[PDB]
Amino acid sequence: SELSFNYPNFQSVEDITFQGGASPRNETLQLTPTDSNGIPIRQRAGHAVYSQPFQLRDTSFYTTFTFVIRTTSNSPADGFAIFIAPPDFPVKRYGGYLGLFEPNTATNTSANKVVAVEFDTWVNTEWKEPRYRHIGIDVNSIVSVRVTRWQDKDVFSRSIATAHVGYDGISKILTAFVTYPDGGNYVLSHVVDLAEIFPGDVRIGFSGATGQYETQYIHSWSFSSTSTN
Amino acid sequence: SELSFNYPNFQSVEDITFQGGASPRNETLQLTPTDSNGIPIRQRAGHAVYSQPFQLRDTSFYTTFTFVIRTTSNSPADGFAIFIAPPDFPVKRYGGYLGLFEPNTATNTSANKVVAVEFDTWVNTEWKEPRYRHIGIDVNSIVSVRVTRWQDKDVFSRSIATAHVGYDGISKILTAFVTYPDGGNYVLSHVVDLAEIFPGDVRIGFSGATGQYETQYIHSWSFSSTSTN
Ligand SMILES: CC(=O)N[C@H]1[C@@H](O[C@H]2[C@@H](O)[C@@H](CO)O[C@H](O)[C@@H]2O[C@@H]2O[C@@H](C)[C@@H](O)[C@@H](O)[C@@H]2O)O[C@H](CO)[C@H](O)[C@@H]1O
Ligand SMILES: CC(=O)N[C@H]1[C@@H](O[C@H]2[C@@H](O)[C@@H](CO)O[C@H](O)[C@@H]2O[C@@H]2O[C@@H](C)[C@@H](O)[C@@H](O)[C@@H]2O)O[C@H](CO)[C@H](O)[C@@H]1O
Ligand SMILES: [Ca+2]
Ligand SMILES: [Ca+2]
Ligand SMILES: [Ca+2]
Ligand SMILES: [Ca+2]
Repeated sequence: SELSFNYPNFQSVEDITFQGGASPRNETLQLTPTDSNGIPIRQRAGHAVYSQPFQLRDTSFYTTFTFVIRTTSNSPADGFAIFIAPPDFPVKRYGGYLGLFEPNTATNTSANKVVAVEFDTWVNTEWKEPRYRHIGIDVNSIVSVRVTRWQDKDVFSRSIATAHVGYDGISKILTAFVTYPDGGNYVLSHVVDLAEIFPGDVRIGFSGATGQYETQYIHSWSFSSTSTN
Repeated sequence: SELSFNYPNFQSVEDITFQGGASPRNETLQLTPTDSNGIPIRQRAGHAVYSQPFQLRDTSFYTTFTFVIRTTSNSPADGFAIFIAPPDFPVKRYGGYLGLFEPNTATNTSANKVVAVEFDTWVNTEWKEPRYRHIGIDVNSIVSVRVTRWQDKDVFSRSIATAHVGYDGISKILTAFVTYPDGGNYVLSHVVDLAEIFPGDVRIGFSGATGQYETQYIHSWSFSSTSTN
């Protein structure tokens, strides 16, 4: 279906729903919480999602957002993702699960219905993932179907980074381009029929998790979807 | 292989190779020529190509540029493209061939080695294309393998528009995202193994053609390629 929205900042959150440990703070989406001294709280997850459902049948979409990861250590955890799931998808487990999965079914594709672009700051050995920090595309599993190295100079830049995420409903291809000012550029694509996975309604939004010594912020976000008929 | 470059504008055109009717003009790349009164000259083609070659085996790349199409009537022709080609690729035919094909082989995928993202202002009936202005991915043929409607409001906006083109060398997927400020967003993707088409050096650049009543300008441009090792 057709939907568009545009948040240059989050002084308004009229149509944003916050769950779990996410909240609106300093004109941003703050995905995980901090205590009264600004210290990230451990083992928390949260979601900030656009509140209106949409459909993926015969649809392409384009979305772009800017983000900051604030780390206070050389060993931050766990990252964040932009995701799509049914409208009643809840905040799931903290830590390496990124608010999107739970331990007993995290790598079981038949037990999940969630697609995401993850920004993964903590190398987990509890399931298969690369031995360095990475950006990936997740289809129904915490084990990414396409994954690439995220350079530490970018992870730790404290820059306002940009993501572009698009879905071509004709070719059935999800793509992310991530850019850093005077930094790295990242390109990932994967063939996935989202309308097959999601024959009804979905919502799009962000999930963040700790971990430790890391807060994830969304500074701006826009979206448009169009019929491919 | 690895290459990066950045033109925030075209005050400098070092390492741009101009061919045909393309020239530097007013800190932009002007792809087709105008007379000393600024009127678009009919039936002309022009290339503006980054001078240094790169290779596609085990490589991904990201590139972005801004552009303006100036029209002097409601019947502009023919558009422009960003393209990759082997060394010493010549300026080809003006008109609907976009500077990238010759009439006798324009639809023959066995007789061309050129990959492009085209912005097509003139509906041609001499070969198959949509009945409306369109953005397309071209693989070895003027008949686009993935093609989408380009809305006239955007064509005639006089806006500085942005294109993002990415190639994921692991999944073998070329993607374009095109955005207009306060206008349309466009998403196209295609599965193509570029290293199989281009086994040696390639160069990246722009080709523009008339036609009539149209000049195509590139205002800024950046590019990075990295190894998928
Ligand atoms: C599955 C999960 O969410 N793990 C978290 C978790 O992992 C840590 C943590 O469990 C501590 C408890 O003392 O023990 C380990 O450090 C564990 O990390 C795991 O094992 C280590 C030895 C390495 O192999 C590491 O790759 C692996 O993940 O907490 C951390 C933050 O401390 C993250 O939040 C993980 O995702
Ligand atoms: C193949 C090519 O490069 N076509 C150009 C060309 O096409 C014109 C042109 O050939 C004039 C010359 O008198 O004749 C026709 O207008 C032709 O347009 C073609 O035929 C018409 C009837 C339509 O069906 C149209 O879709 C088709 O292109 O010049 C035009 C600008 O006038 C463009 O530059 C084409 O790409
Ligand atoms: Ca991961
Ligand atoms: Ca992880
Ligand atoms: Ca065309
Ligand atoms: Ca045409």
